[PDB]
Amino acid sequence: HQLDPAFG
Amino acid sequence: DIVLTQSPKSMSMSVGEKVTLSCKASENVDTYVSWYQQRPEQPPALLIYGASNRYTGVPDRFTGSGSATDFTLTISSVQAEDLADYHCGQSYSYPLTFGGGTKLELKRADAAPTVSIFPPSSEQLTSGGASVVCFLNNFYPKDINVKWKIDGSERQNGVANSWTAQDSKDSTYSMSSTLTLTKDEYERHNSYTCEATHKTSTSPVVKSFNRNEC
Amino acid sequence: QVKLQQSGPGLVKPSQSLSLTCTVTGYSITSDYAWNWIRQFPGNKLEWMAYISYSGSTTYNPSLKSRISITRDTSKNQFFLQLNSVTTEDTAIYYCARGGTGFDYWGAGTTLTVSAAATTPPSVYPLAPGSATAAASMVTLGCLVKGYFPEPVTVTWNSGALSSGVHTFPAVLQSDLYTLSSSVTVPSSPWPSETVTCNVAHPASSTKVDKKIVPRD
Repeated sequence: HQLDPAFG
Repeated sequence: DIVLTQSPKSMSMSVGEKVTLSCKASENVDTYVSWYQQRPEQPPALLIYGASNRYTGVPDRFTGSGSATDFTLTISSVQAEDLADYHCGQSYSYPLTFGGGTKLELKRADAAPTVSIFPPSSEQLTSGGASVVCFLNNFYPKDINVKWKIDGSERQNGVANSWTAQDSKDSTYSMSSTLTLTKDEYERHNSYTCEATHKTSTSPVVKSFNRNEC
Repeated sequence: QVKLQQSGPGLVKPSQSLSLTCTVTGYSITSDYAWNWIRQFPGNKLEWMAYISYSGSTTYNPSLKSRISITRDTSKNQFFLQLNSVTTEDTAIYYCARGGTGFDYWGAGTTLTVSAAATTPPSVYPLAPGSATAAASMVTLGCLVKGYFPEPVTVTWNSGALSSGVHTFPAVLQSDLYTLSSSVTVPSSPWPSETVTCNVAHPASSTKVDKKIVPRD
């Protein structure tokens, strides 16, 4: 569950 | 918020060439640039993410690179199914942003436009309308400039232009230019000209008609 | 696998507010990822609007956070977008999308038209040649369709019999009504001698008109 900086 | 500029606005090339699209950022965005493809009347699909990583399903002729500021999408071998719009966006900073997009067209032999101008139909005039239409068909490249003249004068009011997207057969473009005025207006002038200036000719391509010509 | 589908009003009055639904299949919106909303304007320019993380957090693009809101229904596995005091600058195509590594999955997206116009039938007018312009072999006839709302118009020539040499252009806006034109270039063998009819159809207005291009006087 690796989301980019902008997400979450 | 960090602005993402896409240098190539419209890139024209042959099948089997080598296209490198550029995407620049305002500030550092590390490696968080993704590239999306968008065939007409279709939604964007992920192509490249993490600057380089190729998204599951993306053929090989697609490769990206770049580090926090200057990135590029390379298509080793261009195919007909690569003929589309390409977008790029960062996902590093809060307000996620995209660029203006880069349209990839097809290169073809130049072609002069076929101009046709029609006087308003009696059906419309009888209702008080007065529309003069002009068709600049099957021509290449995109760039052209139409201009209306009434009794030798330019006229900018009423002109509503329309351009079709590149043709998926002869790869040409097509435009219609319409001029609208009230019959009262239309009946005090007599010479109506549709003047065009394409790059396939040193002189303007003009179509015209005189109202007192049945 | 993952699947996203938008739905909602297709045409609204300005200043009104509304909600666009996004229903996803194949994945739980409480499981992971940020669930966004993106709109694309008439020019291909894309614009991020807002998202609702799987955890519940919400984030909005600063320039729209004054009039919008993202919400959800974990039960029915959907999320919605509400827009208020909408303006005409808001007509565009709206996409719901899942973000993680960039924008993963997108939906077909739905188009929204913000207009005050009322459904009104179009005016189909025949466009015969100006008597003098028609360079030999091929001749070009036209067909003007003005002042109709909403889209789309359907235009064919000779019930479909004609297909090659036809040019239909995108509908534009004259005031707040559309105008569209179509053309067909046929051999100078056909026309006067062979009837050509353009057929226009306006589903919305339930209108349907055939118009024959006859040589002018």
